[PDB]
Amino acid sequence: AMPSKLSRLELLPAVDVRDGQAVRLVHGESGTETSYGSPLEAALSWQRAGAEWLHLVDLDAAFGTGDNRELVRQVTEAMDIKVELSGGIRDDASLAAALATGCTRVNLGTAALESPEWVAKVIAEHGDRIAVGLDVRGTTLKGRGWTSEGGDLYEALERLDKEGCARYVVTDIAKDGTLQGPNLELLRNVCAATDRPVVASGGVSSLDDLRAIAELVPLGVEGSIVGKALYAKAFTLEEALEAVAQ
Ligand SMILES: NC(=O)c1ncn([C@@H]2O[C@H](COP(=O)(O)O)[C@@H](O)[C@H]2O)c1N
Repeated sequence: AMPSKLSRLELLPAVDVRDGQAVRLVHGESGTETSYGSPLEAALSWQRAGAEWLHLVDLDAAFGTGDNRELVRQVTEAMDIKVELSGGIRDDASLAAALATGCTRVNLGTAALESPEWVAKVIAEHGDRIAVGLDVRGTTLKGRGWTSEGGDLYEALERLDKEGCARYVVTDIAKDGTLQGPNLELLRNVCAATDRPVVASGGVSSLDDLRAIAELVPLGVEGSIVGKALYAKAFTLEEALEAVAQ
C-alpha cells in the first residue's frame, strides 16, 4: 500500500450507558444488553490503551427510559482525550447541558428527524461541535433509540449538506452488535453522496474489518466507532491502532 499524506483512520471506542452500566446490544434492541461494568472503568481502559476519542452514548436518554446524565458527565470530565457525546440531545436545554460537560462534539439523532429546523439552527451556531447521527435499517432512518421511523437517508444527507452540517456518524443498525462485519457498501454510497467527513459505526468484528474501513479513508471515511469487538476481546485497542496505522 503506497505511502500517502492522508490522515489515518480515527478509532472511537464506544461506551454506551444503560442503567448505570457500559452495555452492548444486538441491533440496538432493548433487552439484548450485555453489561461490561462501570462506564468510567471502560472509558479509562480505552484511554490507557491509547484511544484518541471516546464515543459516549446515554442510551437511556435515547430510549426515553430516564437518563445517566451524572455518569456521562463524570466520564466526560475524567477524559484527557476527545469525547463525542450523544443521547437525548433534542432541544436547547439538553444541548446546553451536553456542551457544558466539555465534550469535543455532540451527535444529534432524533432531532434531525423530528426537529430539522432546530438542527439547522444548531449547526449554524455551533459548527463542528455538532455532528448528525444517521442510523439506518437499509436506507430508512430511525430515531428514539431506533424505535421510531424517519425518512430516506439520502434525502436527509442532501438537506443537512445544504444546512452546512460538518460531519455524519452513520450506523447500520442491522450490523450493530452482531460481529458480522461492517457494511462497506453503505459507507461507499454515503461518501459518494456527501463531501463531509463520515464516521462509520456497527459490525466491526476483526482487524481485517478495520483495515477494510481504512481503505475508504481516501473516499471520505474519517473514523470508525467500535463496540462489541473490543468488549468481547476480538482484538485489543493497541492492536487496532497498529492495524490502521500501518
Ligand atoms: N438502540 C441503540 O443502541 C441506540 N439508539 C440510539 N443510539 C445512539 O443514540 C444517539 C442518538 O440519541 P438521540 O436520538 O436522543 O439524539 C446516537 O449516538 C445513536 O447512535 C443507539 N446507540
